[PDB]
Amino acid sequence: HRYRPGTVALREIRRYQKSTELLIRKLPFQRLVREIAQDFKTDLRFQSSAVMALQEASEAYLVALFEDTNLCAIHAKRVTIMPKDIQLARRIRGERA
Amino acid sequence: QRLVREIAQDFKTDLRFQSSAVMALQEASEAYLVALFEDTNLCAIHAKRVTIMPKDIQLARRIRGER
Amino acid sequence: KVLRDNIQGITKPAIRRLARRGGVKRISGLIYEETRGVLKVFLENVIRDAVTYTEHAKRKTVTAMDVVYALKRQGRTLYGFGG
Amino acid sequence: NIQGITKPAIRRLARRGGVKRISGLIYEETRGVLKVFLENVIRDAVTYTEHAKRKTVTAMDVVYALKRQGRTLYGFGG
Amino acid sequence: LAGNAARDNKKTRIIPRHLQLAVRNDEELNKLLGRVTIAQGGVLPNIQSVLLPK
DNA sequence: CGTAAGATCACGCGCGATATCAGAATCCCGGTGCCGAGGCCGCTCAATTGGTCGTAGACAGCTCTAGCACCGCTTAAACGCACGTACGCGCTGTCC
DNA sequence: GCGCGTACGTGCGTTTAAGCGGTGCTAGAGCTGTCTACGACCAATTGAGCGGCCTCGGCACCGGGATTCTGATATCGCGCGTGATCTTACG
Repeated sequence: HRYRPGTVALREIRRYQKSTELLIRKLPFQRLVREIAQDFKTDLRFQSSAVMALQEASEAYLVALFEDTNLCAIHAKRVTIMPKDIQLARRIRGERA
Repeated sequence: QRLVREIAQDFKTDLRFQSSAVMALQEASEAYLVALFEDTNLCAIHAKRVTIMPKDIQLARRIRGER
Repeated sequence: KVLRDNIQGITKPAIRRLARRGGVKRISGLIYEETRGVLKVFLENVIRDAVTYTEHAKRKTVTAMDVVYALKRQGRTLYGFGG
Repeated sequence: NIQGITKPAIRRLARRGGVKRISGLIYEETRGVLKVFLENVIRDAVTYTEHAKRKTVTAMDVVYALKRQGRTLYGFGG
Repeated sequence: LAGNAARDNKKTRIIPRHLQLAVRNDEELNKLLGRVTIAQGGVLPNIQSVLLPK
């Protein structure tokens, strides 16, 4: 049949919140990191452990940011996070100007 | 000053204060509160409202990482 | 002499004035007590830290430097009173 | 390159964050925030590496970079 | 607390997830580790009400 | 006697909760492999002790200065009420 | 977008404790002189943690079976609407 819109999302929330495995596949993330790093210095090497630490920190930060964003969107009587929500969150945090 | 004295009293009795210390405390308090109100107003605006309301303060303090 | 209910010394007009300096235009009635609570929390934390420093110092009087140290501890550094 | 952070991956992250409904422009905004965050952290990490006179960025350098930013990380020899 | 959690999850060796659970679930430890992200830690299960089905 | 209005029963239709199927979710359990965990043995390398020196710190005493307290005085600030008007809340249509 | 209820602003009136000044008392803060306890260090000693190398198993995996959960549907129930029968009133 069909699941009503908005149900499979709840299942996935239960699913992902119970595990801890990283959610971004490694290789694209690593290539992004190397691209970004290149702009500060040429011919640079990275310990895989360093890349893993970068990914850990980045994903944890993103999850926290989304938590705050969902909180904002709920406050705005909404259920769909929208860019303005992230902007408000970061602004209050003090990260964005 | 009276409020500060009371609060300190409950943390420890028989304390005296340099006036300058009280003034610094008041400055930091007013600055903190003004920033808090700024963030509250931001939240109020995001909620398509114009009157700041308590829940706005709680949201601001949550996002700030205050408890 | 005992001190009591000094939190209400933070009168409504004063909170309104602050909210004005914060850019607020229209103030809901319940905002005042919530603001009182927030101020009480913040003051409790700062005064706990400052009193701690004073205790270590073995002084019966709180010095501005104690306040400045406490504030810097809270990631809320203050200029204008030394340090 | 940056786009390699696939939209569904962003969805997965948000789900772990507790989000139920996601907008289109979100994905790109999240990409931007991630790019900035990485930029700051990697900048600091390189700086640390350079002062060490090493061509290989170490985990420890990442750790100090995160600690500077008030985003302390555990599990990599803190 | 981490061992407690691991027992609840019916495991014999403590893994990071257990540490994260013990830390975040406890109030005082969570406050202490206020600015710390634990590798392989995840988040505490939590769904906002309005998101729940009616 | 004959027609018109009102009450009550019978019958029909509409909205809500709750018995049923059914595909997807989730859990449990038999049997196997493994890489990590754990213990033992060597070996460096670290922790401890006899004993010395200046050094920091403690203590005691002399000086006194801002801290505190109270009184009178002055007045800007704080609190109560009429009202009406912008603001908040709730229902509804649309289509993104 | 529309409509309705109302929280609270300005303004007035009244009331009060917030600031200045004026005096008076004094607590502990601050700065000299005494006196003493202790931590770095060298020799020399001794022994513990780290790593290498063995060993063994808690748990992932597979596969299968058994137990639960939304989505759809239909019945019971309740409430609303209409026609038949009994009642009352008027003609």
